[PDB]
Amino acid sequence: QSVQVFGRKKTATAVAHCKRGNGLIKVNGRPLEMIEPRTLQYKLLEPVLLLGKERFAGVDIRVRVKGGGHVAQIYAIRQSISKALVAYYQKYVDEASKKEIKDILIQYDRTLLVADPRRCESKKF
Amino acid sequence: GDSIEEILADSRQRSRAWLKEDEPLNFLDPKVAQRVLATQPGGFKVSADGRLIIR
Amino acid sequence: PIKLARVTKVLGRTGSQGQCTQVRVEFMDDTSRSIIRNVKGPVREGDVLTLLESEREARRL
Amino acid sequence: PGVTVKDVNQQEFVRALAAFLKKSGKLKVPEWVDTVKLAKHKELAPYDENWFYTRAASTARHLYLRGGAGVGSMTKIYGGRQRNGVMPSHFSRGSKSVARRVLQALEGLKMVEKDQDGGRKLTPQGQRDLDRIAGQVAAANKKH
Amino acid sequence: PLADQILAGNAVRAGVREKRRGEEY
Amino acid sequence: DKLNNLVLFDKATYDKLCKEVPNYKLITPAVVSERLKIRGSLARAALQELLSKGLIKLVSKHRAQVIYTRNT
Amino acid sequence: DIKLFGKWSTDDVQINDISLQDYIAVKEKYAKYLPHSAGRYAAKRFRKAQCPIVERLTNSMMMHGRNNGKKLMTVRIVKHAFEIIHLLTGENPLQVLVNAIINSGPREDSTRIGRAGTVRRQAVDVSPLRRVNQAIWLLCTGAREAAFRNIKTIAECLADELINAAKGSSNSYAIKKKDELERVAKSNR
Amino acid sequence: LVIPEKFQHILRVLNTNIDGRRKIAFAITAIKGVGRRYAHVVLRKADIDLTKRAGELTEDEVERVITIMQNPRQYKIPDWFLNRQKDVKDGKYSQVLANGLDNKLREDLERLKKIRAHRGLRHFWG
RNA sequence: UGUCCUACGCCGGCAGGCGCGGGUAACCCGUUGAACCCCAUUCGUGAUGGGGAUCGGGGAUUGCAAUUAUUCCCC
Repeated sequence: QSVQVFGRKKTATAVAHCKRGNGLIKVNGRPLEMIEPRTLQYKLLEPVLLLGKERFAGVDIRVRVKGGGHVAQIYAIRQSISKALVAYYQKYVDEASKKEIKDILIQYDRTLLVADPRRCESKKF
Repeated sequence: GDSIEEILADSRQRSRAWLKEDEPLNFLDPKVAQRVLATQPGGFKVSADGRLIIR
Repeated sequence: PIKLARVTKVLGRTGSQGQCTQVRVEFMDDTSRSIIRNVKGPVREGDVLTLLESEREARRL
Repeated sequence: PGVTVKDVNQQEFVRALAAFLKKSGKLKVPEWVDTVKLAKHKELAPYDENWFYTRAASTARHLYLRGGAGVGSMTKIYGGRQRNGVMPSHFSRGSKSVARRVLQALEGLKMVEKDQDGGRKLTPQGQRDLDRIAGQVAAANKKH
Repeated sequence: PLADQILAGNAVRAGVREKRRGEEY
Repeated sequence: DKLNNLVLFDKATYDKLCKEVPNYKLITPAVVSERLKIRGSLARAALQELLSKGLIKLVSKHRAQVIYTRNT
Repeated sequence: DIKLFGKWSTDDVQINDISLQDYIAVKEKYAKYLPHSAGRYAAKRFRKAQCPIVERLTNSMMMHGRNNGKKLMTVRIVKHAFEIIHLLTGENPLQVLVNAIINSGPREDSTRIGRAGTVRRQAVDVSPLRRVNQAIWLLCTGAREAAFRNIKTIAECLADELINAAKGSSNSYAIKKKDELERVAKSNR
Repeated sequence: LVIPEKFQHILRVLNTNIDGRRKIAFAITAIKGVGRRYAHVVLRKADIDLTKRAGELTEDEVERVITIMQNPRQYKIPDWFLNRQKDVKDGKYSQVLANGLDNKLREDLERLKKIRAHRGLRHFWG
């Protein structure tokens, strides 16, 4: 049993797969702490630090990203990690846990669950 | 073909899909085919009596 | 002496290019004095203003 | 349970892999190593005198990730920005002979062989070598 | 009225001007 | 006017570094060179000497900015 | 506790000015880890008042053309600026920053009007939002024109600008530019 | 480190002054005929540590720099890397530095003037 | 994007040569390995390792033909 979600930015699309495990997070086969722009390391670690290391201990997430850029991928990774957990706690944990996760995760930053509807504007003759 | 909108009508391209984003989307849900789509989402004169005027 | 004032309502924008707005203020030490002032920049109700001299009422057409 | 290439810092891994290749002494270093720019868009020659080993190490690491890469593919990896004088800049490839002579040099180390469907890949003995060195990378960094 | 005319000439007109400038699927 | 910053330590200023620089509350290549009037190439090369001798704590290492501090 | 950069706490920051409470937004709800958020803080009037005060600092150092776009470099600078401010002074670099915004705000300004040739000035008061918009601008142009051609790194020009402004010293670009704006406004009542 | 007791502030090389404060890879570029690219391979063939300034090089290693850059071909400096290739008069490969650069340039000017080519006439008139 | 886009092998330091394949194309180029960006090194306020014009010598390619430098590369 597992849950398959997505999160997006301008063009950087992510897909996340979460199932039972011991608490490892991988992106494109690499750990969460080896993703290349180390200045924005906290944006990758925000859903882990807001919720706690204990809350992620029952789930293993593997994330794949394609497209966009260096910071557009980080904003899509952090979205689909948090969105994978709120979907996993809904279907296989009681809704009281899912409501309190979705509560504190929106009051921090609204882009962890609801995507940013901003895309490049076209040009016409 | 028989709904009210379809009958009262004033009369590459097929691979396009619209994801919808609520509860977060799960691709491994058995009812996920509901949340993907295949197409686009989303005059006469009146008398003083109120009767229509047709010509 | 420096004086602080809280605005009450925005009367409208004045100036030739509309670079100022005219706002009615009320004080903090005593809520009786209500003078009229001109300010530049974005102003809304409830803003607190620092008035260098609280003697003259501003005026423009 | 064993660590792999992807689980460690790629910058620390190249410094460890090039230090491994230099200590072996079996790489075939060409004679014009001290007198060439390794791209047509460079202003100068490499600052490091032992630039051939770090180029050799970065060749093996890139072949581990996405195999089947030829000379033309590796000049595209190592290309950069060519500032064309007063004209706007463009993207230019690397130098093909430096990329080729590395792949010949890795073949003499018995680390790289040709691929039947394209360019070059890693030897089964080659991948045994790189995954071992990632062990010393994580032991001296993540365990300190 | 005189007082209406004076107060209109002392305050600033404001109000009406509409400036026209500027996901589920 | 024009700067004639020294490229190598003379005897007078080398002593001035080894008894005064480890008590500034801030040690940086750029703040050393403004007051000791030396080039920035040696201003950072003098500090890795002091770091190896253990006279200075390191705060941050970066390719753009390096920040140093007193011991106590 | 949600800390800036993992090591700066927003709990102890006390804003001394009554007028600027609503607009200097660094307290328990606006405490973020990083000054990068990509938030839509300019789609509505007074939306940017709720933007955190350090993110407004990094957006204003992305200035003069060659640096337009590079925000990962400016958050690098404000990270190094706070680690220098802790070194020189010894207290919270957020406390030094909010003292700088208060002391660098012009409390009274002047406007230029003229009917035909005769261009004269009238002194008007400054809204509490523009007291912050002018304060961030003066500190960022203070540090930019401070170095620009010497060996001083911008990380330690920006630290030496924020420290001087919080002290109220006349060595600041911001304090010297604020006072001449005050001096013109006094002469033009 | 400190100034050595035999440090040179100004070095006299090929009848020009070479500044001793500048690094050896780029102080050599003060003489004409060598650049950032030629002087790097010359110091590589001489096996001289490039971290050294131009001032603390002793009389031993400064003279083998000269016999390398005046005579490059016997130290495997390749034929394409030299500025003076096949001459018009005596076709051979060389690297002209101090006054040979100005004399060869002057000679290439008056050769085009004497034959009255277009390129030589427009140099004269311009 | 295209029957002109190119993969791969060999040679040269680079421009560039020789050979052999894929693709009328969500099929090959192409998991379009783009540049700023990110991390380390050297430089240290100096018309400087900023800036590249204008020049000298040589090499290569397309063209009936390169002179008044077609274009590209090296010093």
